[PDB]
Amino acid sequence: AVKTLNPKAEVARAQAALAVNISAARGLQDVLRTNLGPKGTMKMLVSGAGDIKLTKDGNVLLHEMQIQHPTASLIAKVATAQDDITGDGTTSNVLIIGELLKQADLYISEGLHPRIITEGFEAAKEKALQFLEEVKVSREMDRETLIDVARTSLRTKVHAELADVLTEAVVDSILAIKKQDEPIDLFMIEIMEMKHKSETDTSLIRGLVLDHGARHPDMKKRVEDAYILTCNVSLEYEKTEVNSGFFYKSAEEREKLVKAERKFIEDRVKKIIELKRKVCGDSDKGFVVINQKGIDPFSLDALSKEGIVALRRAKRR
Amino acid sequence: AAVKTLNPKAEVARAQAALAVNISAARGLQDVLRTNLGPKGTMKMLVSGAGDIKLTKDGNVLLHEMQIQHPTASLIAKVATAQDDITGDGTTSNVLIIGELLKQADLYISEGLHPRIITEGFEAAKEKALQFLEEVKVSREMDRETLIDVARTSLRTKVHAELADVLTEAVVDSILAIKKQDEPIDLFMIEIMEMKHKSETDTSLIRGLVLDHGARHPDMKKRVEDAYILTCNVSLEYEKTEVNSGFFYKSAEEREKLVKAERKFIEDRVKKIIELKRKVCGDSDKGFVVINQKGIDPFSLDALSKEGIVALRRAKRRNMERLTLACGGVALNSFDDLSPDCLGHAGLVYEYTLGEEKFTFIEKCNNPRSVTLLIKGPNKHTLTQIKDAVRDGLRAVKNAIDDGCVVPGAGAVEVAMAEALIKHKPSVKGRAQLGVQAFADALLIIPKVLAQNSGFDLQETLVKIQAEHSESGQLVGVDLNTGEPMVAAEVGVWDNYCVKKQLLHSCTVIATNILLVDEIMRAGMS
Amino acid sequence: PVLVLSQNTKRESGRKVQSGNINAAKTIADIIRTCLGPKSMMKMLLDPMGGIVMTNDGNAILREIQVQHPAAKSMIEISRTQDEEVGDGTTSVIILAGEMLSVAEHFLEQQMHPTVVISAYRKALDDMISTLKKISIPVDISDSDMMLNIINSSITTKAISRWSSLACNIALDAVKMVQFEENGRKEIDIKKYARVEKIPGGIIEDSCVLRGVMINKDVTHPRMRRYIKNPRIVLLDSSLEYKKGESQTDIEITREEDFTRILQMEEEYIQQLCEDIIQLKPDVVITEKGISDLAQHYLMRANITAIRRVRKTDNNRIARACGARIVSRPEELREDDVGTGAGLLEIKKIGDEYFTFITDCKDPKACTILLRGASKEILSEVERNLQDAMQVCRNVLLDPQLVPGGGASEMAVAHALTEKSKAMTGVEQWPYRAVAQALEVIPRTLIQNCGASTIRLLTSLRAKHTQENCETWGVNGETGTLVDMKELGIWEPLAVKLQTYKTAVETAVLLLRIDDIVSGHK
Amino acid sequence: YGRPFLIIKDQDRKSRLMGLEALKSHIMAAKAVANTMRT
Amino acid sequence: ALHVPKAPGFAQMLKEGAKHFSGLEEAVYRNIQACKELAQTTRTAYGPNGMNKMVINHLEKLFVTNDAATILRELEVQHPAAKMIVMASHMQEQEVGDGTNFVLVFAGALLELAEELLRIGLSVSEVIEGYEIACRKAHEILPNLVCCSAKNLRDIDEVSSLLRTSIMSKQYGNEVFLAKLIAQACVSIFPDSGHFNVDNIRVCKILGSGISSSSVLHGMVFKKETEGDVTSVKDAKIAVYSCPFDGMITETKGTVLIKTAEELMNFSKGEENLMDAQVKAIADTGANVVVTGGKVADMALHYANKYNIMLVRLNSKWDLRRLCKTVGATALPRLTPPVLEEMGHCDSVYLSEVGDTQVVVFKHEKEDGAISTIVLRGSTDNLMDDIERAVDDGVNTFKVLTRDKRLVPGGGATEIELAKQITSYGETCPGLEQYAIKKFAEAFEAIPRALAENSGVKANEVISKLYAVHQEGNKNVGLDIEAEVPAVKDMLEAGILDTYLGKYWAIKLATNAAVTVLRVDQIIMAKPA
Ligand SMILES: Nc1ncnc2c1ncn2[C@@H]1O[C@H](COP(=O)(O)OP(=O)(O)O)[C@@H](O)[C@H]1O
Ligand SMILES: Nc1ncnc2c1ncn2[C@@H]1O[C@H](COP(=O)(O)OP(=O)(O)O)[C@@H](O)[C@H]1O
Ligand SMILES: Nc1ncnc2c1ncn2[C@@H]1O[C@H](COP(=O)(O)OP(=O)(O)O)[C@@H](O)[C@H]1O
Ligand SMILES: Nc1ncnc2c1ncn2[C@@H]1O[C@H](COP(=O)(O)OP(=O)(O)O)[C@@H](O)[C@H]1O
Ligand SMILES: [Mg+2]
Ligand SMILES: [Mg+2]
Ligand SMILES: [Mg+2]
Ligand SMILES: [Mg+2]
Repeated sequence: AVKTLNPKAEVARAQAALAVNISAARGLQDVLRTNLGPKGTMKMLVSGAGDIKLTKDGNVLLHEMQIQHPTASLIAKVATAQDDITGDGTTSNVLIIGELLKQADLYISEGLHPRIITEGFEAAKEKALQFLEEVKVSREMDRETLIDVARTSLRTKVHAELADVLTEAVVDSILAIKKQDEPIDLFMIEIMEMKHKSETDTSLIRGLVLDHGARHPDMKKRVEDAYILTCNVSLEYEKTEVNSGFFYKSAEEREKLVKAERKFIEDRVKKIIELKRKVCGDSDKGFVVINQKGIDPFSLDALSKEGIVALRRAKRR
Repeated sequence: AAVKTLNPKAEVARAQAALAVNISAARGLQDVLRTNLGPKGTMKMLVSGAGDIKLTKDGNVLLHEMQIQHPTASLIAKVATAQDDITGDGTTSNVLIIGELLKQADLYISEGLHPRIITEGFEAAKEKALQFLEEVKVSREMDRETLIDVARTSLRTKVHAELADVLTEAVVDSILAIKKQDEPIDLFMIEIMEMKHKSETDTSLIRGLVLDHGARHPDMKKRVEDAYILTCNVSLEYEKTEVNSGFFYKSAEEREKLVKAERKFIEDRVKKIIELKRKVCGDSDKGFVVINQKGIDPFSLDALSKEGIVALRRAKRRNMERLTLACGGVALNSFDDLSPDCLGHAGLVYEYTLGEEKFTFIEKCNNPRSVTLLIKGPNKHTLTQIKDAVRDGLRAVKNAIDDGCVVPGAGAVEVAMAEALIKHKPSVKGRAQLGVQAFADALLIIPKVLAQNSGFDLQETLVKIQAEHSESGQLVGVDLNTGEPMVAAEVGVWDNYCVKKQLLHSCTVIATNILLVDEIMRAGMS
Repeated sequence: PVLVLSQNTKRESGRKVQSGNINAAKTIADIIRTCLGPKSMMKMLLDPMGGIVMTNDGNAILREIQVQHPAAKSMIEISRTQDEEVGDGTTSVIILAGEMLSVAEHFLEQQMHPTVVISAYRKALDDMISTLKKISIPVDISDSDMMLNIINSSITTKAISRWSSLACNIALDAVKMVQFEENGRKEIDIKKYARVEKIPGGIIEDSCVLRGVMINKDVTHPRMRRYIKNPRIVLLDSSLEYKKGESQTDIEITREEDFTRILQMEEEYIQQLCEDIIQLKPDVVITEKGISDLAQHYLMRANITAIRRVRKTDNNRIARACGARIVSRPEELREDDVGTGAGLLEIKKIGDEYFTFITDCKDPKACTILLRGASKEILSEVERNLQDAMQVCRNVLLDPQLVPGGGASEMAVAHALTEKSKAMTGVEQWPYRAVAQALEVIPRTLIQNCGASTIRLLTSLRAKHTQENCETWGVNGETGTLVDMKELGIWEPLAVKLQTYKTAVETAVLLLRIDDIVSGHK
Repeated sequence: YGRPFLIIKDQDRKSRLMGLEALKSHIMAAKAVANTMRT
Repeated sequence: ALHVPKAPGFAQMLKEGAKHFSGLEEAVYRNIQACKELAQTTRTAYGPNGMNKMVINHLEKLFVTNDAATILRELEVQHPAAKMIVMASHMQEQEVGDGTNFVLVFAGALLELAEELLRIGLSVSEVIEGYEIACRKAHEILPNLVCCSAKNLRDIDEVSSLLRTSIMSKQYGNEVFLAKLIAQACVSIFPDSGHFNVDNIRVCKILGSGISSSSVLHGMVFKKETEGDVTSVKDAKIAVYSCPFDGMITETKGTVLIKTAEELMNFSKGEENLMDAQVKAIADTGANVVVTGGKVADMALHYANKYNIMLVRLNSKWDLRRLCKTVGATALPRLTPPVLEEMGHCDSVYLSEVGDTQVVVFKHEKEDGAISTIVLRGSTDNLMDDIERAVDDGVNTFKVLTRDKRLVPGGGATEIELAKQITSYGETCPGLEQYAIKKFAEAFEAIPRALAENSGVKANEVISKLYAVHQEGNKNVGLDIEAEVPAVKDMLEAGILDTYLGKYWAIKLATNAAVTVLRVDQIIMAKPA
């Protein structure tokens, strides 16, 4: 009874609240149930700009549905949390919510209170947890079982041949893990995109693919036996922090001052050149420098004249 | 899209959409209407655009006066109004049964099932239920007590206790005074007169008639003891010549002669009446009453008043028949021949003035074949509520009289019929048998609400009821005061066989028609 | 601002409009595709005036649809044509017309001039009519069981199929009762002499066709008898009160004995009219116009039941049922105009109204169906199905030919004219066989409606139909299975099938002939 | 053809004088200027 | 009963502008219809008789051309399925350089036939799997259809003949001339190492005379004018600089300090003397042309004129690097007169006028160089644009000819032969999927018919003749152009061929697009903003 206090207020009372929640859950379940399993049907989604998104995920579709209902948003963030922590099982989540709500309303409309329904739900959840604990099979996770699990997931997501090639790639990717007791870090297995040849050409590269290239035209485009120098120093012109300024009296002084200002980065690059020449300049053994921060074209040319390849502005990861 | 491409401003609802919207509307109507069924229901108060108040519990009144515009709502509304216009009761149960059939059909369809087999199960269940109802009714003799019981079961549902008792006594007494050896039961013979007057329990039955007219002439007598009655359809008003008359004189004396000649015709017409009265009986204050459907001139009014005659003008068309069957006279369209056999008798004719209006009571007849029910109320909405209750009770009693049978009440028949349907379910072949199951469960909507409105839990009361019937085939229904199973015949809760048959027919037919719908359309606007 | 044409004129021309035309037709074929066959689904329409129409038949579906595309208007017109001519096959003709237009679209796109397509369509129509007449099975008119089977076949696809064994009979009786002959002319005039009247509230199987006429009137006076054994019905066209006339009169009164004299003359004229109508000793008098109070007084004096204003159609039906004759001047009423033959007159009460029955006639040539149900829409639907059954029975009566249903005739004529096509050499063969495969839509629609895999089922139907003496092999839509219509006992009148094919091909031709559209002018 | 085609931007408001009428207008304006300067 | 309410559930919780299409007839059929419309809006621009089409973009710029990718890109498309087909055609253009109109026609035909099959009663999955099986079969049998693989890729006449058939699809009249110029330009850049680049063939657009006045030069042409006063150096040594022709300054702000009158005297004289010394140091190395990537100082310009140094300014990094490639020099960030190994050598540099367009020319006279430029003339900007599109298509044909030199017959021969083989395979295959296979034979009929559709002949007649002849087995016969009657002729002898890789990728991408658009059965559009 807030319409007395707030005239522009929206209120849904007990039976009204139950009815609206069950109806919203039924709508979400009916939309989401047409894709569960490998036999589901794709969904094409268009945003305001006009970009096309073909999806079958529960979470992706649920986010890109044009809905405004409150309980719909509740189950949407439940589903996205479940996706974030576990990885999948989002469409089945929504279907299960819809079915619990439908059965509960079926047993409540007969003149019943939801409290006993929820008590029964809690007891059933305890029994279900016991049964699930006692039904699981524990084995040694090997190549074949991982192929089976990944094949199930990818066969759910995509069609047969692409699912199988992706399953092989995914298992071979997440099988190069560290010590058994050390938990897996999934940041290392990074995804790179290429609008390129057919969809069956996606694969696993043992090393890395970087979206940046050699910025100097004269650097070699392929090195066979490569040393790698990963860095985080800036070969870019770093000006004095405290508002400095040059003062001279003639053009000769100007030239001397420009040489002096370049000297610092010249020395820093000369350190790299000395390291390369001391390690190996022989038998066409190449040297690669991968830097997170920028590199100035003066230093690009200085490194290029030594037969080096240098990569600037790489990601932190 | 189809239609929306041809008609841009059009509405289309497809198969799943049509089912969803139909079941949603049916559930809404059922949820609104389920709170008035049974004597323990709650009255609804309705206000129109003008602002007049109407209290009601009828399914038909509530369903017509509810502010809705849904299509299926209108469909079930006119189903209910037809069921009311034929039987006169069982309209709330109509929409409740519709809602439950549609809910169960949606329950069994949402599992991915085609409605056709559900409707086939509905047809099989309807047939079996019809046989069970035909073999469960009790055929007795419609004595006074049985009619009082039926009228009480209806009116106590409609109104509270004391008013229901008074109205049942009045209704039974009236209906026993119209019936003949044949079976016409002309309910038109029952006047239902209203009076914003003393308390609502003062309504009663008058053997004669009550007319909303009176003696217009001031000097006419207001009470005659033993009255001859002359019902007429002649016009004592002045009537001009049809064929374009017109007078032509030349002097004032000529004008006076012309006015005398103009009056002469109607003066002779009234002279016939006065000679009839004097010839029949002028003495001992034996009154004479002339009741005319058409008008009476002031000249003729005064002439009749000068002769101790009370005259009423502008009476209803049906009042001619009602008076000639009550007072025993004969309706007259002309005065060619007047004889003493053309006069009815009345043992007391008097006039009561209420506020500004006047009423004439004609009672103390020797043997009335047409009586009247006088309703007295402190306000208009009470009068309308009593009128609706009286209509429903009279229709229930008439339906009891028409066929010598009556069904046990209190939801017992639905419980027994559902149990029989469950027992018969194995016999019908195919998956459509589950549809029969739905029908059975659908019937349980009737007894359940009887408990629901009484405050008891649905599940416990229903299982208690069905265990008693399964153990012993005795027809037990809901006891609205305790919730325990009580035999309907022993307690006297009776219901009309025609009403139950009409429910089982119309509900199934309209539910079947609705379930088959796969497209709701709105096109036809230019 | 110089304009050769008006500002509101819009011109559209070229392939586009042709495509659009086809599209429009297909759209209407897309609305009623699911209402065909014994497993049809009900369709509910919201009337613009506030009513509801719940039907399955195509014409009652397209009558409440407002369309702005002219090709859609032509489709609605062919629907109305099929309803008016033979009364059945509306969805069938709409579906065929739409799908023949669709299959002609392919040849339209392949730079083929529409005139050759029209000529091929005409040739195909002639051949299909010929081979449909070839496979006809004659019917016996006198066989009541065979006519019951035919009407049941025509009605099993609609709402009242549940009460078919009842409703069927009703229709037959009516069609066998309005049947009439006079001056060597046969009528079977269902429209004017077989009235169907719906009273809401009751039971479906309580409905019945009467051996007479029922109308919604009541006795003018309470004392008139409401129960007559052998009435002598007399019908009146004029009125029984005093009327002014035509010429202006303006009577002038000077004497003191002219006003009352005028009124007494009016009464005397009414009395003379009543005595002259009584002179033939009738028993019930029916008039279209009013009855004055004095007139019904005089009628009561002779024990005559009078009924006030009655519509002209009801009076014509009463005259036909009783054998009476409507008259205007009671001065000119003879004995042969008095209706002997009515066996009962009942003033019964239904609900809160009074209904009069003139039932149990000697040999009435006009009937009336007391059609009792649950609601106005349900009775309206039952009314439509009853009209369908009457039209089918009339078609059988006027034409003793039959043809298998369920899709057997379509595939039969398709195979026959395909075999005919495989011999002729020329460029017109392709549209011809396109029409041949076009008729395949009815079995396909039936299979899609019953819920069966249409591809292999229809292929098996065609393969089984290639074998000789199998032209009666159709699809059972109750279960969706290849059956023989001879054992299933479904046959439709040849009139309906040939009319459907004719008008479908004709309207396909009409919509295929047009390539320009000019819109907007007065 | 029925369709009126548009070639010049904003051509519904532009005005054009051609032939001898334009020369008459020129001569008339020049005469007005000369008459103003004559006095 | 005068308003149908929204169905409870999803339809009642949708947003305002959101449109939800679900079911086969409400989504799949609409997608098929839209894709058919997109295919037919361009079908008329297919083949050597395709009419050019004019498109006004959203910025009111005229594009007259028959290149399917260009008219498809510069024409706003709002339907999702049509956007899918647009993406597929553009990917085909990027991968090969031809087949975009082929992709449009094939995708439209596949979707129309899929709609027909779905109407008949096949399932979505059945049609999709049949399409995939048929596509794999076509890819398996395609290599057996090749003939007349490219042999040399160095002889002028042979490469001109090979490119002429890829040129005739645009400007059907002037075919041999454009092919000759494209071949001459392309051969001079083939670096005899196998890595032939397409960005080393530049086009210079000069208004003026007709097409027959176009030419190719083994250098570059810039629409610029020299900043100095010396023009037409005979055999110059070019120095290329990435810094402005000015005394370089500190990146940090620097203000000069003068505390005595002597410094104020000597500042300008010293700066001038330093600049003169720098210019003299650059000039004494034999340099005649100096090109800079930035502004040129007035004093530097003076000292350039004094020592007779041509000075050409450039205002694009791409132009600078391309000039470095074509002359053999490298840009250096300071003045520092270049050492002997980084002095560009060019046979001449000119400032010339041809069409009232003063241009700077770096022409070589020994056919040597890594960059050659087409200077193509014309009378209108749009016509030269169409010619440039044709040159790009020919260059891309040469590029895709460097690898996978195999060729397949054109003029409808390959499509019809492939359709015949695939329908034989379908008829020799059981199961419910075979129907889809039998549709590819019809889909490959869309291509030759379109050709006939644009030649003013009967498509059915030429298709019947094509099957009638191909039944014998002469797999190298196709549609004849300009015979005034539907006829067929050989394509191996006529030189009408197409790259095997191009047709391979076109078929693959068209099938991929059709299958992907068929797969989806539910669309949720969201409030077009
Ligand atoms: N090949 C298969 N055969 C039968 N069932 C499968 C197969 N693959 C997956 N499933 C089942 O189908 C379901 C697919 O769920 P999924 O769509 O992945 O849910 P979510 O989208 O919420 O992650 C899983 O529960 C799995 O058990
Ligand atoms: N005193 C009572 N005890 C138990 N049941 C009753 C009693 N009075 C009525 N009932 C039952 O309650 C139901 C009331 O129905 P009612 O409200 O009259 O339906 P409608 O309003 O449609 O006429 C009846 O079916 C009757 O059998
Ligand atoms: N039991 C049945 N099984 C299969 N087909 C049937 C059956 N009954 C009727 N039909 C076919 O259905 C058609 C009639 O369907 P109907 O709904 O009346 O369409 P229309 O209104 O166009 O006549 C007839 O052509 C008949 O052959
Ligand atoms: N002289 C010719 N005779 C017959 N056909 C030709 C001739 N020249 C080209 N063609 C055909 O015309 C087609 C032109 O297609 P094109 O417009 O290049 O497609 P896209 O724009 O997708 O590259 C080619 O498939 C080729 O086989
Ligand atoms: Mg998954
Ligand atoms: Mg009641
Ligand atoms: Mg029919
Ligand atoms: Mg091309």
